Amino acid sequence: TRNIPQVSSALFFQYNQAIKPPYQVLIDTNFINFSIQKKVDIVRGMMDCLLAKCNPLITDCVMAELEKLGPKYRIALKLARDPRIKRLSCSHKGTYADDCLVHRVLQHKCYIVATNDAGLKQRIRKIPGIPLMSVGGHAYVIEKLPDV
Amino acid sequence: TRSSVLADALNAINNAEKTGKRQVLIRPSSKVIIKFLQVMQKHGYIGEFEYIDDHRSGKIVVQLNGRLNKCGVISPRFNVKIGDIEKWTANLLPARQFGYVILTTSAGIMDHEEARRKHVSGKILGFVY
Amino acid sequence: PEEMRKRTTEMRLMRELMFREERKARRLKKIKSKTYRKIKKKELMKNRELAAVSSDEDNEDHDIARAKERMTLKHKTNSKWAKDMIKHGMTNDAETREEMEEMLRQGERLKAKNPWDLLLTADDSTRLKIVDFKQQDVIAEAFAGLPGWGEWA
Amino acid sequence: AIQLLQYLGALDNKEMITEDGKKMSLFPLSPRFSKMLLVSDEKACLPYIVAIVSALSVGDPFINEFELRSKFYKSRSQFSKLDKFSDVFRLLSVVSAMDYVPKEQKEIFMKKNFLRGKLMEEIVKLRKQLMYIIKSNTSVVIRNEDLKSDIPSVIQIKLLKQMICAGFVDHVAVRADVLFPDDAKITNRTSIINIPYIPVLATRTPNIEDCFVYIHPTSILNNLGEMPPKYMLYYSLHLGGNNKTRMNTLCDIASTPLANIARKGLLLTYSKPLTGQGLKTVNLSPTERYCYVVPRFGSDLKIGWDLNPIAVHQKKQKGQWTVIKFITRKGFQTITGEEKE
RNA sequence: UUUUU
Ligand SMILES: [Zn+2]
Repeated sequence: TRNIPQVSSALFFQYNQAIKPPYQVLIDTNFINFSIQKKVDIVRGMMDCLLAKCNPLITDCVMAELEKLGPKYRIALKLARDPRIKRLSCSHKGTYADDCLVHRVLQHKCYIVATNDAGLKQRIRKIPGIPLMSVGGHAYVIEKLPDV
Repeated sequence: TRSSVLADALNAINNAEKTGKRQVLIRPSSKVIIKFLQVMQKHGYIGEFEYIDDHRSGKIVVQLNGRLNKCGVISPRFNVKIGDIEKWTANLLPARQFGYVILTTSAGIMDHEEARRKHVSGKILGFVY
Repeated sequence: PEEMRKRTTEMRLMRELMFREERKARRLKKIKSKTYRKIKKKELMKNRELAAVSSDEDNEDHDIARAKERMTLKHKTNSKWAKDMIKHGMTNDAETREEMEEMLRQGERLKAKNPWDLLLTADDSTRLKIVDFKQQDVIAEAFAGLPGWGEWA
Repeated sequence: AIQLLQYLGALDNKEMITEDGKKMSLFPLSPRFSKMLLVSDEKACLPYIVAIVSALSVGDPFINEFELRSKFYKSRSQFSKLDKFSDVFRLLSVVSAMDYVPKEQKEIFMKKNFLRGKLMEEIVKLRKQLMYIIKSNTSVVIRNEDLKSDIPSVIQIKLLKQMICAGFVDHVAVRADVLFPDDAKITNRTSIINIPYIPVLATRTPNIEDCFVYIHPTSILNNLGEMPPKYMLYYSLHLGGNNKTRMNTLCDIASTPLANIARKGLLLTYSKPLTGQGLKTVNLSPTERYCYVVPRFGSDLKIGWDLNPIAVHQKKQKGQWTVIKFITRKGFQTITGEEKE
């Protein structure tokens, strides 16, 4: 049987009419450094960037990467376990975080992706209606979220 | 020459933890050093430390438990107003509730949130987180 | 006894040996030519690869290595050294561009995801011991057809 | 002829017959085979060598494609299961397999598998005779049951490959792209049969293409589907119809086993100790050291090449560093450990 | 093509 995946009902051409405040945002592992490195707090750099209440989300795969890092990145590990950061369970064998994040956004058009990886960012860019959050300069920046 | 004994002490602590040493020796001593280490102890970052007099400035031997993610001094000791404190905490700490900025205020050496609660201000000694 | 003299000669030889690498190692230090060091490395890398001195990386180790590269992004042109060369036209030159390209590929390497050696001790003890001549040589005949170290030699 | 026996160890550098040479002459076979049996005593590998030795002594019982489609490869596939890089083991596969065939069914098995029968009967008879001379001279009624043998172990296979080497030390060939990559450019589209090889001890010609030799059509390697091994053993060289020299491959060999075997011959030399990170001349004493060396295998007028570096033991005999023993990587890595301790 | 202990 042939498969033609149905484009999500949350999408009108290129604008997602479903993503709305309070936003749910997936945290990428590299985001934590450029947050710590820039002295930008996770919860509120998001609020300042998006001017809304933001619910950060750490999946098992991104989490699984973090402890593998080791003592050098303990600060990143502890901030990941801040109780304000909710946890997402995963039911796929692989621990590669980039693939897991790309799948979740493919599945449901309700997440913001917080990452600075060029390769991952390009993959998310191809997927329509996925707001992409990044940290540059002094604070966070959101590109595909016109409600801003 | 020796300009800031406190800086040398804190640098010794950082090297000691980084190499995984459980104990480290600090020389020379100074009242500010004992107050700083007492603040660190109260926050739990550092364990027992003992003073050794020699009829000179003295020495410290401090036990270490690996809970110290970084500790440093702020030289020169800038004057800090109550309004300026949050600026310093934002600059020197990865997150405001992760770490403490230690101020020498008119009421003594003490961490920033204690200073806010007492409504006092002064100069800045350093930071620990 | 005399055995101490043998011991002294033993340390003497070792002391000779240590100096020699010291002179050689000391001289090699002063030569810091990029070409000379470049050739020495490439010979060294070949020898390691051919000899398989470096242990194979388990899948977990690759994951740890890939974890660091993603988690830092240390091998892209946003680094201080690379950015300086780009913004000032230093990478138009071929050699520096190569020094950039080797870095990028190194990062990309880390980013990658009827029923029908024990070496032979072929020494003489390993042989099958088979068991079976001068008079034949007598027939073969029937065919027909240190000195001088210290004394005069 | 003289040089060949010296390589085989039959004759010394003074052309005098060695003890091995005397033992070799006791056999009715060529020196190449006699050396094979001379080292076969290990790990009950003797029957396999005797089977192979008789097979190569009599010639191929196999019928080739030119002299003759699905059935042919079906028989070929059955006997190539032991190894995918050895034509020798195919002969071992067929010869040993025939011992399990009931007497009445040998002829049917023989025709079904495109096998030259008269060669096999002579093969069977010689395996008996070689099984007789061995038992008589080492201690004798020999039965057909004594010829029956089970599948070799993987260790036996690796050991057996080194048995073929000792009798064919001088018939090793290397892929040309390794030594001379500029002249021998191998692409993923290049056929295995057209991948050039260079025999050892081959005369240096002004044009190197004249020394290239290619895989014979009859080899399983032509149907291998992947890149052929690094080094290969050949039985003989034949001039193909396209003026291209073809070798009858025997089996593949790894470099380090090759060096161990050539160590006792005149075909192996050693470079100076290597230097660098990892490779360091560990010095036990003024007359002792452990170090890595590059074995240079083959005899500048001929074609020989260098092998992979190997960890070795050195002792200073009369001032010249001589190789006592080869060392594993773990053995060397430990050794540098105790001195640091 | 032959052919051998
Ligand atoms: Zn997952």
